[PDB]
Amino acid sequence: MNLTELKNTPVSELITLGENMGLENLARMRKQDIIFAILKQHAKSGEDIFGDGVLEILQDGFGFLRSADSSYLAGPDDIYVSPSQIRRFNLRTGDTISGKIRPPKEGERYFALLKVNEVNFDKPENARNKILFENLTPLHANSRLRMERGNGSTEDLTARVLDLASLIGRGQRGLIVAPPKAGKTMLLQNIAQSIAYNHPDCVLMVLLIDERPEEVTEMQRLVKGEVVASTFDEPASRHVQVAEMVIEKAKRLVEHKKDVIILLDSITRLARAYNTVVPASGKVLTGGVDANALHRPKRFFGAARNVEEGGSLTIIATALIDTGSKMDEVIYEEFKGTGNMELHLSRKIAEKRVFPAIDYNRSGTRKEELLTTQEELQKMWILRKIIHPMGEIDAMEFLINKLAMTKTNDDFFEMMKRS
Amino acid sequence: MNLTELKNTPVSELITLGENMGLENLARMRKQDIIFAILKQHAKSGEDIFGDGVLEILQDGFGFLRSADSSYLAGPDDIYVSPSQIRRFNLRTGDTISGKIRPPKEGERYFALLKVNEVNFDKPENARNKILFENLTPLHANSRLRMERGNGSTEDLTARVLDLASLIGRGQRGLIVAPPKAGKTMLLQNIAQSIAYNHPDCVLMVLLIDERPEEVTEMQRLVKGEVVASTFDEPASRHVQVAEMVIEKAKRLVEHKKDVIILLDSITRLARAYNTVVPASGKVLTGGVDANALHRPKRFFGAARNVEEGGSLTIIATALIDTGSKMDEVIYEEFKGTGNMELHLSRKIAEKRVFPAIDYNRSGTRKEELLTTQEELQKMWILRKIIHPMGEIDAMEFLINKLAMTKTNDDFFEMMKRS
Amino acid sequence: TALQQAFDTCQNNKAAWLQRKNELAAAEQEYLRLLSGEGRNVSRLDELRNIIEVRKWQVNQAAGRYIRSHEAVQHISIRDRLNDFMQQHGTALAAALAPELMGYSELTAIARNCAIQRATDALREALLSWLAKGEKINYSAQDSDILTTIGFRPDVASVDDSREKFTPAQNMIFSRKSAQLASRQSV
Ligand SMILES: Nc1ncnc2c1ncn2[C@@H]1O[C@H](COP(=O)(O)OP(=O)(O)OP(O)(O)=S)[C@@H](O)[C@H]1O
Ligand SMILES: Nc1ncnc2c1ncn2[C@@H]1O[C@H](COP(=O)(O)OP(=O)(O)OP(O)(O)=S)[C@@H](O)[C@H]1O
Ligand SMILES: [Mg+2]
Ligand SMILES: [Mg+2]
Repeated sequence: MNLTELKNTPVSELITLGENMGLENLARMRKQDIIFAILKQHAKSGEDIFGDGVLEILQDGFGFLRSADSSYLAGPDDIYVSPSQIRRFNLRTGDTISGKIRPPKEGERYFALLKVNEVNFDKPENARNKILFENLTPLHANSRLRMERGNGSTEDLTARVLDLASLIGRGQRGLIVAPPKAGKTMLLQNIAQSIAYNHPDCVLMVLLIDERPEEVTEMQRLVKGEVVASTFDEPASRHVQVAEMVIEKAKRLVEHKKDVIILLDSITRLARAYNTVVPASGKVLTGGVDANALHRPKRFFGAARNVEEGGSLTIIATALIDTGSKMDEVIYEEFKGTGNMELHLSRKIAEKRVFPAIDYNRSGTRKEELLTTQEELQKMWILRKIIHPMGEIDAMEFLINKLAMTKTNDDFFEMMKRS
Repeated sequence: MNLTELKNTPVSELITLGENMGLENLARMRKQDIIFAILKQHAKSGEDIFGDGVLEILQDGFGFLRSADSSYLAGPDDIYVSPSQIRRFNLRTGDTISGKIRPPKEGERYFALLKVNEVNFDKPENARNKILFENLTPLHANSRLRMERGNGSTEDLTARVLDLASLIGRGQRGLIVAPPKAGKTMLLQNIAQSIAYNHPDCVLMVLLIDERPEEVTEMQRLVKGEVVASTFDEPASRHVQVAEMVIEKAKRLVEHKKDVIILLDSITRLARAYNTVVPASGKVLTGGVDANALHRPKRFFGAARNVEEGGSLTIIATALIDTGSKMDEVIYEEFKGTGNMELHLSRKIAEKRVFPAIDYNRSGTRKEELLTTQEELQKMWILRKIIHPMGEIDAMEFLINKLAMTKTNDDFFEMMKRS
Repeated sequence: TALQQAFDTCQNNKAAWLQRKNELAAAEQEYLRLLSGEGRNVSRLDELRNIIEVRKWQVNQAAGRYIRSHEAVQHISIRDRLNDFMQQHGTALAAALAPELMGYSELTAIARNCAIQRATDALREALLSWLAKGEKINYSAQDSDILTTIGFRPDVASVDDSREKFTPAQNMIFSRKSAQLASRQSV
């Protein structure tokens, strides 16, 4: 069978399956221990079995094949990858490997692979001849990524607001900054649902840094696309390595002319984790952050681009402000002008409880002409001109009042232009 | 087989040539590694190979030779330069060197030089007998550097406004002060187009600091002169390295009575990089900037001068204001009166989407009498007198209307004086 | 041979404009077909909206270029025919308008312009009288066949597609979008 087939199963189905087959004790072990035990037994049974995962190279060329189902935790369930095939088939980090797998040899704690027959959703001989991600020439985003579901849902209005606030482009790089208790998580879920409901073809990835577990469990039961989240219990080293794994996976997927969308929460937390992990370079700036500490998050955030021949990587990240710690302010200042998309949330809008708490006047998208057709550029320009002088709380009140009564964005535009 | 010509060709042709030359893989690594493999294979074939580039001097004569195609990135494609050759032909940083190149022997992995056959686009013997840029007496700018394209296009309108706002000549030291999203990028585009179109003789180079990769690609694929850019992904050390390389190359070129033009975007980002790379001197000013940290950028911006002996060096560096970060206006205060030409842009005009958004009253040049003639000087004087009272938005609307009515600058002046 | 150059350039402009209208109609039809289908290709829908907008702009520009080319070829034909007819009958034409003509022969600039204006409005009422009695007018043989090939006036499909104007900002943004479309078609 496939490893993901029995790894994703609940603990109750796994316990019943382990007891039915007849292994002695199964109660006091983790997912990984039970999976390893049952897989070892099925290996000594003699039947042919398969395996799945994504590849990683250690500092000494040692290959580990993780799986995204288990939130990329490191354990013996990860598949052995000897240097022989990492050199023979020139694999690298972020590659997905599937094919014949091998029981662990006596003295080896890791299941091995006999051979590979499917890599990166393509035949192996074609996957070898590709183009490196950094060898591609970036572009401005031109393919519109509409967020309005059009089903007339209660939460869809929120998404509609974004379609009026800041444009979304395929392969665009963006930031949404918000103070605590402003609705970041709800907006992230709305974005994920819109992606899964309007553009099922594009690959959707959600990443959560050191988030408390209940929202994580909500994400695994709310978003159609796979979500990788590490709780704050795990150390910062795990945070940075899982971020590197996710970005490398996205780069490898984009290498095959496949659209990839990444939702990040939060980039400030990732920067803090990197500052914790990266050794001090002797130049500590204000806020107790190393000069080279923010270099890696800048690379991660700037990996988003749009390619000539096809494929694109869209990254939307959240940055925390007004949290009381001014090192977060320093991080936000360092990330002030990097993103094409700039969206702002404020506490004062959320105090009056109108949702989404979007600051319309100071939020926008640069180079938006290439994204959509002109006539709605003038429509949104008229709307922005008539909403700019008046206050933000009243702006949200007016927008929700005149948007709830309509049906779609074009209906809103026609209703506003007739009046 | 020139190294530069194979660098110009895209990656696909490199991979095709490698496959045709009996080289395996060479598809999942960076451009520099592919070029290194191709050059090694060609050297093993036995034919003579030659190259070119720009010199760099390390702290102990460990000389390197970079290429402007790769934005002066340190990679395997760089060419070794021994101290013996440096002491023999009297080289220094910024020298343009072309000649024979040598495959590496055992123990080293960098190409050497068999012999040099062109230094600074000149015979090596005549290159040694050149006066330093620091020993050349500066003067005020004499030759006017007209920006009017004259082809009767519609974007040239912006360039025409330049000829009405601030005169630019050979050796100007100019600052473009602008808020975010005011038209800096395509104003620089128009300036570069005018330089490459009206003045093909002068050397034009565009330096970009911590700019987004898409803007870098847009810059490279439009301008005629060679362009160098470092994205925000790279650390500030590379920003400093690239700026120093550009200024040294410009000094070496202008030492040969050449006209060099540099466009910098932005001097604020370069100042930030110098501040975060230079060790602290124990005296920090407002905004977290070290006292001597701004000494280095000023030198870069202080090289703009008109050499009496021959040639000139013009620098047009843009500056950011009203960005919400105190460091930016601290740097602007430290750079207020240092430049002899100023071009002020305002977000107020750009809000109404009237372009170019130029604060005409604040923008100007210093002692332009040495640049232009007299009768058109009084034409500009009376134009300024009649455009002084009304506000900047009304002034720009009137200016663009009148300029669209006429065809050329002389036609505009005659239409203004006849009415 | 300048007349032949104007003629075949006008023919090329006609062909290009007809072609552009052809793919504009094809794109509009396919967009409407996707609207008819239930399948939600929303990304393809926005892409098709962009395509139809940029191709409408291209059709407008091609129609305008056709209009200018047609005007240029008609002006060249007028120049040639009027020139040789006037070379034929200039003695009598100047005899009819002796005063102002020989005044322009030697006078001040303002007086010369006044004489030209008097000649022009004299021929004004002459031509108005001729067209008032209203005979039938025909071309000249070679120009007759050329201008029957190109027609008396450009097609109404060429004028109704140029009745709308574009601001220069729209002009170069649409040029960039058309270049991006060409690159996409190359892919
Ligand atoms: N569109 C929305 N509709 C209804 N309730 C919303 C909406 N957006 C936010 N809320 C409410 O706002 C509150 C905060 O939501 P969260 O997204 O969890 O806040 P947050 O931005 O994640 O800040 P943290 O993570 O708690 S520090 C909750 O009570 C939500 O129910
Ligand atoms: N001459 C012009 N003609 C038409 N549109 C213009 C002109 N100048 C500016 N614009 C518009 O104004 C904006 C200028 O964009 P950019 O020049 O990229 O901004 P910027 O000055 O580079 O600041 P950044 O780097 O984006 S924060 C775009 O939306 C352009 O469409
Ligand atoms: Mg949250
Ligand atoms: Mg810019």
